Amino acid sequence: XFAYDRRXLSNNXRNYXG
Amino acid sequence: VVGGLVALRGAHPYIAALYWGHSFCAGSLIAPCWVLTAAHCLQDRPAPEDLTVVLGQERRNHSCEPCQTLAVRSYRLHEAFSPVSYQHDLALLRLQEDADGSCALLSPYVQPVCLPSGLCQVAGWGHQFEGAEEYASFLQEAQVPFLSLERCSAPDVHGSSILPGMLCAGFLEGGTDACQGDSGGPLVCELTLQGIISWGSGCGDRNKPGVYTDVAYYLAWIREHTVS
Ligand SMILES: *[C@@H]1O[C@H](CO)[C@@H](O[C@@H]2O[C@H](CO)[C@@H](O)[C@H](O)[C@H]2NC(C)=O)[C@H](O)[C@H]1NC(C)=O
Repeated sequence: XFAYDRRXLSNNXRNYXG
Repeated sequence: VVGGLVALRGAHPYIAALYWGHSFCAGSLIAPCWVLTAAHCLQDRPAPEDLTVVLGQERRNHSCEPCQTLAVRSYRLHEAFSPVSYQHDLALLRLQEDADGSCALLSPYVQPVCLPSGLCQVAGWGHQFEGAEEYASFLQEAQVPFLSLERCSAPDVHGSSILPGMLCAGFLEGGTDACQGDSGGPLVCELTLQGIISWGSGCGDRNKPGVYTDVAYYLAWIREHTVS
């Protein structure tokens, strides 16, 4: 999938789903 | 959080709000002078002087009578945090004491949460669905089940991304989860702190439970860096 870090400035958590 | 209801004003005394510059995060009061949050919140290393912690809050960024505001004297990110894997995603905030040497002034609205002894409630002020425009105003809580590592790790779920130190919670069917704006938020089980809201992939989607820092995994680190 795509995964992000629950922060409203949110970053990609990187090697998830790709 | 997604799929939840407004939390009672006194239901989550331990939860803490953290504000600085243009940023926000949550955390849990685990001792009168100590808040436990997510490392990724303080990744960019803001200066302690700029941090404001608010205890006893119900409405995000709303002043209130039981509310208590505190400066942050210092903080420690876990030495092994990775901004790539998000492994080891936790941090300690040492609150600034007043002239009496007290930090938090405990009351029915301000109290530490127990660290785990070694079904759950998740709480926060973040997005009530993914892509939401604003933060909840009233604190939300929702009930979520723990998920065994062998089932969270499975390739239809989260796969290779689940590393030592993480833990998962939520319905494989989907629906109840934390979201953006809930980082550093508390996952409370049977009442003790067992997770820190860290990351996931889309709020509450089917087959995508939320991923938390597993607080019991880090008890020794927490004890060691929580003296003083
Ligand atoms: C609401 O959020 C603002 C942030 O815009 C908070 O502000 C801080 O207030 C202290 C003094 O109490 C200052 O020293 C900080 O530098 C301020 N930070 C920022 C980023 O402005 C305010 O405390 C919050 N009010 C609440 C939660 O009731």
